[PDB]
Formats: sequence, C-alpha cells, structure tokens
Amino acid sequence: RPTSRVRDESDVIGKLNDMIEEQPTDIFLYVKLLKHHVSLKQWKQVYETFDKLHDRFPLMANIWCMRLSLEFDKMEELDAAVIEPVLARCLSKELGNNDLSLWLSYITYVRKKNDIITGGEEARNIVIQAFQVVVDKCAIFEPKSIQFWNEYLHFLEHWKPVNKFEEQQRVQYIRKLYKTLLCQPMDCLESMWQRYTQWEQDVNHIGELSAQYMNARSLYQDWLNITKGLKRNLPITLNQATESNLPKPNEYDVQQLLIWLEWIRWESDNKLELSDDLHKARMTYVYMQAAQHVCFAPEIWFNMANYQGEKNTDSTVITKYLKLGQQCIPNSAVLAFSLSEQYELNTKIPEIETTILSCIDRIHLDLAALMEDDPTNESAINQLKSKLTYVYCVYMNTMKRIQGLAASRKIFGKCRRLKKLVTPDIYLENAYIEYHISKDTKTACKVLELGLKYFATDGEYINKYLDFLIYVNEESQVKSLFESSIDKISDSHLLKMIFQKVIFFESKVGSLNSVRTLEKRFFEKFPEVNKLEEFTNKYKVLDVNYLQRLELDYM
Amino acid sequence: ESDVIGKLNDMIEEQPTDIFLYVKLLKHHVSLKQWKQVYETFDKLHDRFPLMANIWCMRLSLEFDKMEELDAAVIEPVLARCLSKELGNNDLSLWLSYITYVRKKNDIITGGEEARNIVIQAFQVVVDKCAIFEPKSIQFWNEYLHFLEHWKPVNKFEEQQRVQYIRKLYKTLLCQPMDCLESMWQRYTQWEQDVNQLTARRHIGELSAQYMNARSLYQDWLNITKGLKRNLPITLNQATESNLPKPNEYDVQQLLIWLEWIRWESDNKLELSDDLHKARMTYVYMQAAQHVCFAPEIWFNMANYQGEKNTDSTVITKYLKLGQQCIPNSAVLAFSLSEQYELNTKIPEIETTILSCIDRIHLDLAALMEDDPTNESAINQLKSKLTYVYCVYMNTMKRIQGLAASRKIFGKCRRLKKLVTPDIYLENAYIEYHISKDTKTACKVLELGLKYFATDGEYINKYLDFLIYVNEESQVKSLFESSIDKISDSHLLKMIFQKVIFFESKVGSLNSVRTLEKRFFEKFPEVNKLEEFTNKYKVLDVNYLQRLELDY
Repeated sequence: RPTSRVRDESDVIGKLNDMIEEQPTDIFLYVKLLKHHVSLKQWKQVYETFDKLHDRFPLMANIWCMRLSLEFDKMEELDAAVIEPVLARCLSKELGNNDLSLWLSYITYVRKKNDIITGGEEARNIVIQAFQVVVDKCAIFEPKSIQFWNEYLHFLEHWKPVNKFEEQQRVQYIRKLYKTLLCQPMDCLESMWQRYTQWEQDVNHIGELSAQYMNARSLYQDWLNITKGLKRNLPITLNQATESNLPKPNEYDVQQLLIWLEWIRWESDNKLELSDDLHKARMTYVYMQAAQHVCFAPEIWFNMANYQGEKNTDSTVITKYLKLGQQCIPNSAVLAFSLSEQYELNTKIPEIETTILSCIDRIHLDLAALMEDDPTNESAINQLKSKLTYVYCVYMNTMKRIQGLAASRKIFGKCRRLKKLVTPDIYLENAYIEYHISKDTKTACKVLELGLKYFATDGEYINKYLDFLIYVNEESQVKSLFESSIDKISDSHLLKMIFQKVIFFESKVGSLNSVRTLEKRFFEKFPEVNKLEEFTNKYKVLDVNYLQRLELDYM
Repeated sequence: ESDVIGKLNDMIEEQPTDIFLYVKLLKHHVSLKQWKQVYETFDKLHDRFPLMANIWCMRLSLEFDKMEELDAAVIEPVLARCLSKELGNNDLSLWLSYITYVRKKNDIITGGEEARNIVIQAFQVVVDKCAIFEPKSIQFWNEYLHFLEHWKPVNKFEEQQRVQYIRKLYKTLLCQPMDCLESMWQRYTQWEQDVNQLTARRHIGELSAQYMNARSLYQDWLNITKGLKRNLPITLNQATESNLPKPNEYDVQQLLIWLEWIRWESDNKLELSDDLHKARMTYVYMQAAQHVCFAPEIWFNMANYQGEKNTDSTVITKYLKLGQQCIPNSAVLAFSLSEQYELNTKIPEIETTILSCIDRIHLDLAALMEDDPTNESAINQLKSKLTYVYCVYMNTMKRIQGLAASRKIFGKCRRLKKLVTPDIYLENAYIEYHISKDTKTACKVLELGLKYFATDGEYINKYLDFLIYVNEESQVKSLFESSIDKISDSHLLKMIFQKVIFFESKVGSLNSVRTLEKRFFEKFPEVNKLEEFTNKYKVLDVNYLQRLELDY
C-alpha cells in the first residue's frame, strides 16, 4: 500500500518515512531516519522520530540509551532541559526501565551535573546515592554486572576523606559495597573476594560472608551453564546500530528464546532464598531483559504478562504487558486473543472487537505485501491465508457468543467478500455454528454450498464438508456431494480417503447392496487398492480398525 | 485319568484345529491296530480340513504300507473322495500317490494293452491338472519320463506312439517355468537327433522360443519365491510338533511371499487362455491355503478370486466356509460370510456364523484367563476382540432385525460385566440415540456402563465425547465433576480437562472457563500455561495458534 504508488522523488526522508509506515516495528528503519536527521542537524525531527519509537517500544532500554548518548555527545552542552525530561520518562514508575547500560548512562549524567570538587558535601554525597539506587534496582540482579561494581568501587576508594566523620563513612560504605556484591552470582566474585580480603586487613568477620560467597560462586556456575550461548548485542549508540544487530519485523532466534525461558525458570526456584519482594524483583528484572532481547517472541510477553498478574490484584496488570507485547508484534494471534480475553474479564466489551480486528488488519497487509514482493512463493502465501482465516474464525466465534448470531453473520458476510484470499475453514466454522442454533440444517447447509463456489476442487474441503453432512446425519446430502465431485476433486490420495468415508457411511445406513456397488466403482478408479485392507476400514467401530490391530496386525 | 486316547480326544476337543494332536491320536490307534478308529480320526480331519492335501497323503501312505494288501475297497473310496470335483485336491505329492496306486493295480506285464495304456492316462492327468502349473515339479516330470523311455515297443504301431508321446512330453514341459529347464533341454536336444537327426534342427527351433521365455520366467518366480517354505509332512511318522501349524499360527513372511507369487500369476505372463490362466491361479491359491491355512487373508482372497469369476452365488461362500473351518475364531471370515449369506438372502445363518465366532472367542478367552492369568495384556487384547465382534454383531442385527434385537444382544453383554470392554456401551449408546435423536434412553446406557468403568479414563473420555457430540451441557459438568478423582492415570485425566475446558468456552461463560482453568493448573502444576492456552483455541480439530505462530 504505501511505497507502491506513494512514489516520492528521491529524498531519503520520504521513502524511509514510507517504509517505516509499512513496517513500524523494523527498528533499524527508524535508526536510518535518525542518522539522517542528525547529520542535517534537524534536531526537532530527531526527537519526533525517537518518540514514535519510544511510544511503540517503551521498554527497549537500549533505544533510550542511543538517545541519552546523542545528547551527551554535544560536549559542554549537556542541556538539563532536554536530558532530564527524557530520563524522567524512561526511568518512571510504570514503563520504568531497568537495564544496566541505561543506568550507567543515568550515572554518567548525575556525575557530570554534581562535581565532586565544587559541590563538596551533597556533591559526592548525591553521586553515592545515585550509585546506590542502581545497586538496589538492578546491579544485584544482573550477573554480568561486574563492570559496574568496579565503577562504583573506584569512586569510593579514589576518595580522600577531608576529616574523620568521613574517614569513617568511606569505609562504612566501601564495606557495605563489598559485602553486598559478594553475596550474588557474578562473573567476578573470585577476584572480588581476593580483593576484599586484603582490603579488610589493611584497615584493621570474613567467616560469616565466606558462606554466601561460596554459595554464590557456584550458583553462578549453574547460571553460566543455563546461559552458555546467551546473546546480548543490542546497540546502545546510534552509530553502532547495524541491520544485523537489530531484529527485523517478527524475527527472533528460537534457540535464544529458549535460553531465556530457561534462565527465568531457574530464577523462579528462588535458589537465593530472597524475601517475597526481593524474589518478585529478581524475576521482574530477568523478564524485562528477555522482553528486550527477543522482543518479537509472543511467548515471552505472554509469560511475563501472566507472571506479573499472578501476583496481587489490579485487574489492569496482565493487560498492561500483553499490550506492550502486542505493540512489538502487531500481528500476533497469541497476543490478540490473550488481550481479547483480558478485556472481557475487566469487562470492556468494545476493546474486544478493537484489538482482534487490528491483528487482522496487520495480517491483511502482511498478506498483501507478500502476494506482491514474491507471488511465486505459494506456500508462504497459503501459510498466511491460513493465519488470516484462522483469526477470522476465532473472531466470528468470539463475536457470536459475545454479541448474538447477527454479529457472526456480519463477519462471515465480509469473509465471503474476500473470496479466494481466505481459506475453506471459515465456511466450515460458520456452518458448524449456523447449525448449533436450533440443531437445524437448513441455513447451516446453504453456507458450505456457497463455499463450494471457490473450493469445489479442494478435496481437503470436500472431505471436511462430508464429515459435516455425515456428522449432522443428512443421508441424501452425502450421495449428492460425493457424486458431484469424484472427477472435480484434484489429487488422488485425498479422493480415495473420501470414498472410504462415504462407503463406510453407506454401510452404517443400510443396503449392503449399495455398498456392493460403491465398492465396485471405488476399485475401478483405484485398481491396485488392497481389497482386504479396504475391507477392514469398512468395519472400524469407533474410529478404530480392530480387524487390523487384532488379526491383520501385519497390515 | 491316564489313558492317552482320552486326554488326546479331550485336548483335541479344546483345540480342534491343532493338527498335530490328531496325528498323535492316530499314531496311537495305529500302533494298537484299531483300524476302525484310525478312519474315524482321519475323517474328522478330512471333515474339517478338506483341502489339506498332505493329510490325504499321510492316509493313502498308511494303506500302501500294508504291502500285498493294496485293498481297492479301502483305497479307491479315499481317492474318489479326495480327488472329486468340488473339494478336489490338486497337489503334486498327492498325485504321486495316486499314480503309485494306479501303477500297482495296472501291471505293465500281464495287462499289456490297456495296461501301460492306462498308466500313461494317469500320468497325463497329473500333467494337465497340476504338473504344468507347479515349477518345483521336476521330480514328477522325471518319473513320467523314465516310464516312457524304459518302454520297448512290441511292434511299430507302438514304436511310433512311444516317440509321439516322448515328444508331446518334452514339448509340454519345456514351455513352463521350472527348476530344471536347462538340463531338460540339453536332454531333449540329443533325444531328437538319435531319433531322426535330419529334423532335430527344424523342430527344436520352434520350441527354442518358449523354452527361453520360460527359462527366464522361472527366474522371476525363483526370486519372488526365494524363501518359500513347503515342508508339511506327508507320512504319519514325519509329523512333528514343529512342521504342523499350531492353531491360528502362520509365518507372516510366508503369507507375504505367497500373496506375491499369486500377484505375479495374475499378471498372466504366460499368456494362457482364460481357462488355462484361471486354473494356474486356482492351483497356486490351493497351494497357499495349505501352507498358511490359518491366515484368514489367503482364504479371504482365494474366496473373492473364485467369486470374481462368473455366476453361482455360492462359490464365494464355499471358500469362506472352508477358511472359517481352519480358523473358527476369525472375525475377518465370519463377517465375510455373514455378508454373503445376506446377499444370497439366507438371513438365519447370518446370526449363526457370527455367533460361533463369538463362542470360539469366548472359549479362547476363558482358556487364557486360566492357563496364565498374569498376562493381563494378552487378556485385554482378547476381551477387546470379544467385544469388538459383539458390537459388530449388535449393529448387524440392528439393521437386519429391528432395535429390539440390539437390545437382546446388549442385554447379554451386560450379563458379562467386566469380561467385555467399554466399547459396547458406547456403541450401544450411539445407536440407542439415532433412533429418534433422543438422549433419554441413549444416555441411561453409559450410566450403567459407569458401574464397571468409572475408573477407565479411556471410557470417560469417550463418554464425554458423546455428551459433547449430542450437546448436553449439564451432563458434561456432572460427569466431569464425579470422576476427576476416580479416574486413574493422569495423561488421561489431563486430556479430559482440556476437553471440558474447550467445551466450556464454546458454550459461553468465559468466567466459568476462568475457573476450570484455575483448578486445572492446580492439579497439574508444571503444565505449560501457553501450550494449553492454544488448545482452547482450536478451530476444526486443529490448533492453528501452534502450526502458524508458535511452530517451535
């Protein structure tokens, strides 16, 4: 739709803004548009662009990073009028990001705005506070956090106390630091212990700690193994963004998604033994780390969602997280339905139709986009057509029991309108509900008939159609359809499967003389067919062929 | 007690298809020379197994070993019965017995004319009836040969007919697939020369065409056969427990080799006329019904082959019947028969035949439940065969003789309790339903069923499926409730929650779903919250949320 016909000249800013509109989740495309506006120093558009990105991906910590970075690089112009409102938004209470790289940014700023020199008291006394919150909110939950612990450390050591009420607090802190770090699974405990030992001597216990340090040192071994191949390579600067280290729409390494679910599973055991708030934290941390690095996996959002709602009340929590998940994957049926389901519970009936509907809109456009970028890939297309229809079916059903039969009609009315773009399952699924009204076959039957308009050649359809006629016992009906399509049904392996069905049906419904004939026609169009193997199918009782499992178990 | 004749006549009554037991009872009456009992015993074997050609052999043999006493009063009526028209046996080992007799009762010396002239006729019928259909026939072709060669013509009207015959012989043999065509040609060449080598060439040319054709047709045969086994004993003393099939036994490998050889034959590579090919077939079919006699498939197929031919509504039935006599407990053959009796409209045997199959299975079950009741699998495997036939019997009688009939039957299945399987209440239920799509009656049935199967998840699962099918909301809640504890296993109970949950969804509420869903994950912690979320959203027995999005 856009791109095609919306043909601009040859001004990057226009095709990009067009391609982005077609793939609003391709993070890289925005990165290119930014790179461009920054090179033309059109700073106003840089923020419009960063904001559309923040709007859609609130918890993509690294995108906030790329942004704070951009400012910091203006040297002496670390403008607190631009900088603070950003941090303020991305470090908030709800869509509050908790990632180390971003905190290391938060710190750098706090350190450039409170000079240890001319500030004195609250100066070096605020930087400490800033280093502490990063320690409580995230440093103690991240095993690959060493780099930070060092940062905080060096700032405490390289500090000369002016008197003695300081000389003291400096060790009071240098202690509370070391102790804190040494009790968590980390990539540098071994060395960091060797350091604290020596430290304590040349200053004036270690037995107590020694315990949790051991426990830690090895809990980091299990970690290191569960992780093993964990990839965490998102760019945190604009220039480091490469097509290769940002996910393309709907992309994501399964291997990775599995390593993450695994780490999360481990965490949920609570091997550390933390209180209920400290463990709820430690998981929430890991969960947001995963939603950042495999953001396009609908299962990580699905799971994080339920983990946060599994907690306490507030009917809004579960919906909050699916919503964010749907924003990263606008085309996910997993997420659409999960939302659709929550809206129904907190009873907001209007959004139920809204959300599902969008997912369809997104899929519609994805289908269209492929039918044109390479219409020769008839599988990838049917795969989509299938997904389109599947969603329609779930929609129709869901509308039918939420807003009367007349609703379902509306929907199916328009699926028809789509023709061959949809798949047979919509008429079958419509049929089966158009029936269940008042067990009547008058209306319900007229449906599939229509369908025959586009699918009288899909043995796949016909089969499922007979299965219905047979199901809702309508004898004549079967004979009719069977007849009409023995030539018109492509394939063979599927037509065969269709004969056996109607023959088995004939048998159950009297005659045996009728059977005797269909049986003749069958073997003519299918010479070579094993007379006795097909004999057994005619006598399956309860979908099971016992003749074969008991006597001819060699068949 | 401890008198062989009694335990044997007992065991035999328990396994009337165990051919070895009759052979023992016979070895016994023979060593006591109670000849009148030997015949009664042989005849019971003949009654049940008409075409076990090799049993007629053991019996003719027995007589021939009474030396001078080749009593044509005993012998002839035997041959006459086992070489007749309908149950006429066509096996080469039996014909070699028939010739042996015909040679002892028509001496070449004192008979002269019709003497060696009747012996030839006998050799000739063995040639037209079977010798030319059997490729491992070499042994016979030799016999006939030596009898023609070792014959010096008294004059010249003989000198001639002798080579007229030795010709007609060699010609006939070299034209069919055989285990010694190579050597038999080498022989026929030299023969034509030392008889008129002025035309050894101009003749041998013609034959040389089909001789080749055969020499290679025998090569395919030899390949398809390769591992064929044909070792039945043809004398009473060669019968060992190991070379006679135990009741219902039969190498599958063998049955396949036979069906294969029969397919080959049906292609008609030989190019024979329509009666000559129909014979060649019938020969091989009878060979197969002798060596894998307890395989219902061979009898089944032989049967339809002989019917597929022309008219005579009784042909297919004749053969199914002999096969059922070999395997009284065959559901395949009982229904095949039951079906035939129905076409030739003799409704009364429809019930008879199915019923005996049942009797035999009942007896089979009983006997296993006793000889080794620890083998609970082999037991249920049977209780399932018992019930399966009952169901088919019940359905069959339902449309053949009214609903009241199905009742009678199911009424006696109940009488059986746990000896039968759950499928009978399910099957009865689905019919008791289809009367007038009413659920009052059809439902009271499965309830009964609950008496013995309230613990079989397998049953409860299938029960629900029905409740759901014939949409009866509450009913599903009730059953679901009542058995979440009483249902053994887990893998089955889990499958049961899912089902009832997917049902709850389809039938409004979603707040009800919300709850069941809760109880589910409690009794089943560890269950993948998202995997079970997809199942609830299947559309047409298919979980697309999984095949399309979460396809890993």
